[PDB]
Amino acid sequence: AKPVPWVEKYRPKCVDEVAFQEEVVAVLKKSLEGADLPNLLFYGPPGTGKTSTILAAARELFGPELFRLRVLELNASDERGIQVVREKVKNFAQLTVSGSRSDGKPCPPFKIVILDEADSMTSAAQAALRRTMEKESKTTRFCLICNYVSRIIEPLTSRCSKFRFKPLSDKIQQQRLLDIAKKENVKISDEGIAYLVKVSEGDLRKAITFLQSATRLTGGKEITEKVITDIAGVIPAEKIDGVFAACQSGSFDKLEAVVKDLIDEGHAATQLVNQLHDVVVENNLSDKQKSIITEKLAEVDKCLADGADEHLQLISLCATVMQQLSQNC
Amino acid sequence: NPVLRRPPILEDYVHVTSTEGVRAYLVLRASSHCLWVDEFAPRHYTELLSDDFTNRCLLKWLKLWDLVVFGHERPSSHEQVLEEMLEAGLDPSQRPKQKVALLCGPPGLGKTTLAHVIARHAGYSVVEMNASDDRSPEVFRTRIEAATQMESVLGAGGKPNCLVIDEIDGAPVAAINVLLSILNRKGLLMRPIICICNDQFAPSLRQLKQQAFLLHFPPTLPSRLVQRLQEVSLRQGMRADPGVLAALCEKTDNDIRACINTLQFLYSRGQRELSVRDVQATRVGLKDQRRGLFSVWQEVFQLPRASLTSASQRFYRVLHAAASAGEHEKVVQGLFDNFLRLRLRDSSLGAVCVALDWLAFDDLLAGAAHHSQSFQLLRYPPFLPVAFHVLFASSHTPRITFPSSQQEAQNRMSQMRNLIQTLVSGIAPATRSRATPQALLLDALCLLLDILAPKLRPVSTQLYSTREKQQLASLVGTMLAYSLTYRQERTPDGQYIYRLEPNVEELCRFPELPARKPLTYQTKQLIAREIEVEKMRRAEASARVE
Amino acid sequence: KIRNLPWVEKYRPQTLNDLISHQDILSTIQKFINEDRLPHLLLYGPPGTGKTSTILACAKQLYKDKEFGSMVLELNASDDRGIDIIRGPILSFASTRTIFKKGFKLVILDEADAMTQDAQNALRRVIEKFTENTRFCLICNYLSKIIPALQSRCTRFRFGPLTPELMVPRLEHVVEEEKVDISEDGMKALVTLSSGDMRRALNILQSTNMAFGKVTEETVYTCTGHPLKSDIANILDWMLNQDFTTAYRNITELKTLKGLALHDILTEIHLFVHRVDFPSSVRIHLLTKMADIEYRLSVGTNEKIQLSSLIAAFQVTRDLIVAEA
Amino acid sequence: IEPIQSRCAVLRYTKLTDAQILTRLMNVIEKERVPYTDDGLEAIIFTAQGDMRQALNNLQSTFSGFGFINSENVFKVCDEPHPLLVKEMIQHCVNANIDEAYKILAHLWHLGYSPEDIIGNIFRVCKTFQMAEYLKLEFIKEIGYTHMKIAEGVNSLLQMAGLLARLCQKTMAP
Amino acid sequence: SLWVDKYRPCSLGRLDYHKEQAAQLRNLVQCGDFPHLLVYGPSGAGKKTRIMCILRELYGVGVEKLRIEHQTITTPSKKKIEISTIASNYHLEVNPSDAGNSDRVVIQEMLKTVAQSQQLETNSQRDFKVVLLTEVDKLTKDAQHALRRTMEKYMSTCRLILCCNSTSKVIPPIRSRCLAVRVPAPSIEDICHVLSTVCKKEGLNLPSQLAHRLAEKSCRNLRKALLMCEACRVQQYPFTADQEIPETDWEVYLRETANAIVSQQTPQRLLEVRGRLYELLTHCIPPEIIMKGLLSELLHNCDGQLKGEVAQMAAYYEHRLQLGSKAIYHLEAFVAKFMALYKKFMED
DNA sequence: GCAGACACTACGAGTACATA
Ligand SMILES: Nc1ncnc2c1ncn2[C@@H]1O[C@H](COP(=O)(O)OP(=O)(O)OP(O)(O)=S)[C@@H](O)[C@H]1O
Ligand SMILES: Nc1ncnc2c1ncn2[C@@H]1O[C@H](COP(=O)(O)OP(=O)(O)OP(O)(O)=S)[C@@H](O)[C@H]1O
Ligand SMILES: Nc1ncnc2c1ncn2[C@@H]1O[C@H](COP(=O)(O)OP(=O)(O)OP(O)(O)=S)[C@@H](O)[C@H]1O
Ligand SMILES: Nc1ncnc2c1ncn2[C@@H]1O[C@H](COP(=O)(O)OP(=O)(O)O)[C@@H](O)[C@H]1O
Ligand SMILES: [Mg+2]
Ligand SMILES: [Mg+2]
Ligand SMILES: [Mg+2]
Repeated sequence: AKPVPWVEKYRPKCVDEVAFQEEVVAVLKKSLEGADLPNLLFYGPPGTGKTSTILAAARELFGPELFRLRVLELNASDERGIQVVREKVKNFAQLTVSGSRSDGKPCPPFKIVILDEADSMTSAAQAALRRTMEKESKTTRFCLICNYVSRIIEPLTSRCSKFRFKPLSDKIQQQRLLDIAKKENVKISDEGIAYLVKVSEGDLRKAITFLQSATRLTGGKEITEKVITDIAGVIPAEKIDGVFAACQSGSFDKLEAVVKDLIDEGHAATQLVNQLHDVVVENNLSDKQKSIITEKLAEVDKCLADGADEHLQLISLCATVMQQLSQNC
Repeated sequence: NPVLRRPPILEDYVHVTSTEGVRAYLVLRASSHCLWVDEFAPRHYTELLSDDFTNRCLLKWLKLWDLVVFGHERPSSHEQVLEEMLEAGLDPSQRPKQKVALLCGPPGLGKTTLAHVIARHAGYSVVEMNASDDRSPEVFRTRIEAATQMESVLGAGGKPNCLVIDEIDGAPVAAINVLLSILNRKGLLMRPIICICNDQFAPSLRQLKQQAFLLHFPPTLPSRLVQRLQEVSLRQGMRADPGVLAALCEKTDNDIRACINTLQFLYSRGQRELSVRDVQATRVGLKDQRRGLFSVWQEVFQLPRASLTSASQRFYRVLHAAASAGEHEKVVQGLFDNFLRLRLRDSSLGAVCVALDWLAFDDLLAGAAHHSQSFQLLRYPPFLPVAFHVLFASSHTPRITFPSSQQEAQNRMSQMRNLIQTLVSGIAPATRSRATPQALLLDALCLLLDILAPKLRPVSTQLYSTREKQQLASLVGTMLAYSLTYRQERTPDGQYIYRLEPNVEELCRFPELPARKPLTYQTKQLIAREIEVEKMRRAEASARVE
Repeated sequence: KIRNLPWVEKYRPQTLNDLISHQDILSTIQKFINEDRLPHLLLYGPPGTGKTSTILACAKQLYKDKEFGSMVLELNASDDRGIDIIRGPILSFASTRTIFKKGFKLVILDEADAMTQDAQNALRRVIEKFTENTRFCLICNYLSKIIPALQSRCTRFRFGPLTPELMVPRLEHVVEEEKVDISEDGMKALVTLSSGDMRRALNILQSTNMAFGKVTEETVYTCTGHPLKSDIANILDWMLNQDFTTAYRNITELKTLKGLALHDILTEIHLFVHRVDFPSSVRIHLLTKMADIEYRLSVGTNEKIQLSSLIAAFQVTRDLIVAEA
Repeated sequence: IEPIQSRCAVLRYTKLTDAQILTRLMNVIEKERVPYTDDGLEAIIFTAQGDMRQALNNLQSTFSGFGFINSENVFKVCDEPHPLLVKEMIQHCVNANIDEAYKILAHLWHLGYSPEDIIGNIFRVCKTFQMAEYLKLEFIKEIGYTHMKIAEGVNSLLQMAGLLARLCQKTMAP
Repeated sequence: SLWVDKYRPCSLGRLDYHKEQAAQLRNLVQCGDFPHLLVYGPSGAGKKTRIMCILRELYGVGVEKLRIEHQTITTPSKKKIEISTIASNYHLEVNPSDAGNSDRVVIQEMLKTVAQSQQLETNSQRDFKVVLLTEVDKLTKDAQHALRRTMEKYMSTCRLILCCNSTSKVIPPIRSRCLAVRVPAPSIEDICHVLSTVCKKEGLNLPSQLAHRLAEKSCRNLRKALLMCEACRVQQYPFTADQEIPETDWEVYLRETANAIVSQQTPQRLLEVRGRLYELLTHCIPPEIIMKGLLSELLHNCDGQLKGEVAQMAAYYEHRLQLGSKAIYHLEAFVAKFMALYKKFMED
């Protein structure tokens, strides 16, 4: 009886437990009924449930005894070169479809090849999947899982039926989090769950991780908004007001002081970019100032995505918004 | 005007409103059996077409072997070193100190012809070893040991064997090591060896250059080559002006074989008088020259002297020459290491900034082509030397040196990484986990060296105080915690010095910084002796506990 | 009998008459077959246009089922096609006779752009010397990845994108064979979202028929997740006609309600920009900014900030367009 | 290599002209009794681009598919050469005419050419274009910057339009 | 041992600062179903100390019995690459950035063999093992993409604690799979309290002025503050208030490099500064820290209307340095751009 | 009948380069 984290304890074991992805859930339930399953391409933001949906669909199609004979999962944690596609994928695709479910449930007459994280697969290795998917489509199906669909070549995009996984809405995510908190015998306030579904930004794995960590930190009493705010790394609004006051002052020394205070406090630069953008798009600045401040925010977010230094990007963004705030003064 | 104040009547429109609230409307809707190079090939010494200094130097070098080969006492700048090598005497085993004559130069000059003619002139028998042989080190050793370590079958009156090794630049490094092993074996070498290469700066011939009689071939004199081509055309019954032959000589880049082959194709027997336009045509006689690095750097950094004055012709010439040079990374390193030492007229540093932008563009192209396996991004970095030519064109005479900063930086970085990995390997794993090597280098190295050097007076241990002994014990403990110790070093000046066994001073210290007071010899010797007796008493304490 | 197949493979043009678009090219290849003067073919074009199906129908028309295994040597990117394969199996297939029935043989090199340049240079004299014995068909999506020697040795046919007027009867055939209830706007949505791709037309048709049971405009744009053109017109109107805050609120509410992605919004706004009679400098600025925003979405970025930058790129040019007058 | 080229008489062949291909095409036509017109043979020459193999292949394809050689039968199976429109696209990009350049780009896009082929033809035209040297260098740098994005995975009509807009800006930013 | 290692706390109840976070981390790992952890913050804040305190809370005192394990990993190019791991009977510490660009092979092969095997003893040890990945911000994106499925498949028998400085270099698939634990730098009062308790445990007296100057000069790095305090006690045993503090050599070398930049704006001075930057890069100083030190020194010599453009140029060229592979090109480009801007500002 | 020698192919290892 070992404890398990809630992202694996409450993983969807069937298609009916998958939330908010209604079109692909309807397609997979029709494939459970016996319809013709095509080749699938799942893409979207992280934590939306691309892996759990296809794993639940495969374990409902084949069951426990035929999951090892009909499902081949290849991801970025194992080597996927051109020779792995030429040998391991192609010889699996040429195997016979045999074996029946012992519980009396119907079994589809194909295998499923799950190529999770197809962004990391090279363009040469993706080119060898084309006639493998076309010729062996009578006996196997291919599901490509990725986050950026531009990192998969256009023949494989055309060969697969694309399904985009949307970020989960606040109603569905709040309902799932309240169901998980109900099944775990913990209590969370309405403001706490509202701030949780605002913080998680459609990432249900992040929401479940934050809920489990707030349950462990709280210990079993009421989960308020303060524990959620402290556990999410949300920068307080006084720091944002001090940043904008240092920008309105027009001095670079106070700008360096507030940037060094935010860096030394360990606040992530992506969270600061999000909060500065939220203040900027919801104030009484002019349209031109808001325009170039938001464009600088997009440039800073792009540079942070490429692993640039947080201090230099934040001081460049602060210099730009300081110039914009002191230009009209 | 794309913007209409009034809305359109028939076409579809999309409204545009500014911040002040005024609407704007946009529209939504055996003469015939042999080659001429073989027919006119030189068979005597008097008809050679090379530089006379190189022929005389090779003949004098081969005549220095007559003491040990023929058993007769009597045989019958770059020039100053070769004249000194011919008059520096002989080794005590009555042989020249340079036992290999190395011939280098561009093709079509007559290096093989000079080697064979000079070998047959001095009474030797030419043993030819070329690139069509196996060139494996076992076959290389067997061939050289057959050619050089035995006498002749004919006995008295038999010709000695002079080993001529053509195309030594393409030989593997192990074959050169075999050649150097049979060169410096003290199985003693008694016969001369001649090596011919096209590129003296090959990586496999680095140790061969320091031991050989280096004879660099200059390009052939155009007057002598024009006279020889005139004699060849007169022998074949063909008429040609000196001007058209000089045009052919400057077209073929002073290549004897290419000029004679071009004349053999162009003459035939349909016509006799060769025309200037046939040589000036690019259909016959033009070959792709492999340009050197320094010629490319000169062509880039210096404008041609005064048609050819158009900028597009210089653009295409610089692009094609930099493409035809090869070794693109060396060209980029030379451009990076030579463009700041010029007499730059751009005092605003904009040309330097856009040249560095071009260098970063080349670096990003190399990274993207080596990341996404998309090597069609490598057709753009050929335009980096022509960008440097456009930006830094001058009529002066720049001094171009070889690029060495990036390779020395990489070598020093590898040495410092090896020194860091040697330093962290001695630390205990309990204290290795508490800090990364990067944080230990940035934070805990210079301050650690400030800890390890206290203000210690040159006084013996029996006259120390309680605080001095406690500080010394703490110093020895902190030195033993990081597995550091002092050992003696031998100096050519005759004094002994103590130094750290991992030399972590060069990890910390910098050249332009002010000097700090170091620890003396007596204090460092006392510290080393205290470390040794602390190790002894630590072993004794470990024996006492267990 | 019924088979569990995707509709891109269940409905494949096994004969040359079942293909829809390239009538001149297919007529010329049919007259090549009927006269027995088939040359070395080079079929190139965008994906999903019918290059593999054409040569498979030609191979089934030329050769019978009792001689197909010894007459056609089909190699693709899933097989090893190195220079030892060109010197080995391909050269031995090209240089030998047949076994059962006398005739010319066929070597189909599908996805020939993925071959190395050494193999393509070794392929030249195999094609040229054995023209009377065998024929070579090269299929690629990129003509720049095939060397000009092989482009000279093979006559080239461009299998261009399928026009939406010609994709309608094949989609209607698939619909009447699969018993699909589809309206007119569903067909228009299929042929609009396909963009000259028959594969993804059948993929969107099958996914929409399984997801909803009927194929209309709303079901296609819901299953695919593509924004409606009215949504793009509303986004352009909000971006060009009001201030930053109200446009941000309206576009954010539309993206939250409809579940839109910024890539397709950027694509449709880019298509809308060239239709709007912008000034030249405004058009250049909008194209550069939209290309920058499209490039920024290929990494781990925040889509809300890029949406704000998309609004910003038009909020900058509002005053320039109005002051142009 | 240079030592092999020194050992041989290096002969350099140039591209065949229109009349030189036309004489051999007339010989093949008179051997094969092919009916033809003058503009059809001019279209065959235009599609040949100095290649006799492509001229013979296009002539045989047009004769087998249609039985007559006029311009419409040649251009129904063969195609116009790619850089002959990329040249005026680059010419419109030099004069900062973004509308005509996008018209040529969209015409090349609707014919099914991949962005890699289009940017390869763009670089091929810009390598030997007749303009300023510094403008050509920054054009080539912008082409390489866009080609890195195309090879990275993002390759749409918006990226090519942004490349054309950047090439038009490089003129207006001295 | 030095003062950085002699008085490091062992458990979560003995931490001098972030005591509320210490109690929260104690309550987090009590049940055993805690998720993967992302301990992030500035360097010297105390992240590794809290990670070892979490390991002390989970297992017994046997996590302090560390040993060096040498692993030989085979590249796809069949080149043997040597890496070193610190391991105990309960956990493992891996730094995959020591293998360089082949860290993806380390993640795919070394971590998967650890995760695929359960523990030998299940009574003295717990039901799961902990893998410490240090400096995951220095990992390439390929290694982070290889990391993500191992973090989900074997998270009931193997837990991961990832340590980094900036979470911007961590990809959002990895950041979605783990709980982010923020460890801020200690304040001036916290560093003064730590240094005062260290000096009281050493039998010494530390003034408040000297402790405040040591806290201010360390830039809120407690490791560097403790090293500077021990260096000040080897240099001078009476702790004076105005006692000089020793400095690191690369920092003053960076300051003299920036002074050489602002002294003259010529291509010859640019060549000399390139030589100085080569000397900085050969000593294994990271180029982003070189950019940060340059911007920290160049903005002291700039006027008030020039600092924003220099900061934006420094950020732009540091981003281009992160995109590129040769740091000296982008460093010399930033220095040349600053020289051009400074000459234009001085001449006008 | 069993030990030594001969060449045989498969396999391990090192290196270059990939554009127009
Ligand atoms: N739609 C969903 N319904 C129910 N649980 C979900 C859903 N999405 C995520 N979860 C939970 O979060 C965990 C993560 O789901 P995943 O399938 O790994 O998401 P993902 O799409 O794979 O993210 P990436 O792109 O692989 S990083 C699951 O194991 C569930 O516990
Ligand atoms: N004086 C001469 N008159 C006419 N032909 C000559 C004369 N000297 C040499 N040649 C010919 O020019 C060529 C010289 O090339 P070789 O000496 O054989 O080789 P090489 O000059 O060392 O150049 P490489 O590097 O081997 S290509 C040969 O074909 C000779 O026959
Ligand atoms: N012209 C067409 N007529 C009818 N169906 C077509 C046509 N083109 C494609 N299809 C359908 O799309 C499927 C795939 O067509 P393919 O021949 O594989 O396209 P393709 O031209 O080979 O694309 P690539 O380059 O190989 S990815 C076929 O099985 C048909 O169902
Ligand atoms: N609570 C604490 N009390 C006393 N000293 C501490 C405390 N936390 C950290 N330190 C000291 O500060 C230094 C921080 O280094 P480390 O723990 O490796 O954190 P990081 O990984 O952030 O550098 C350690 O050497 C440790 O001795
Ligand atoms: Mg996944
Ligand atoms: Mg020779
Ligand atoms: Mg195909």
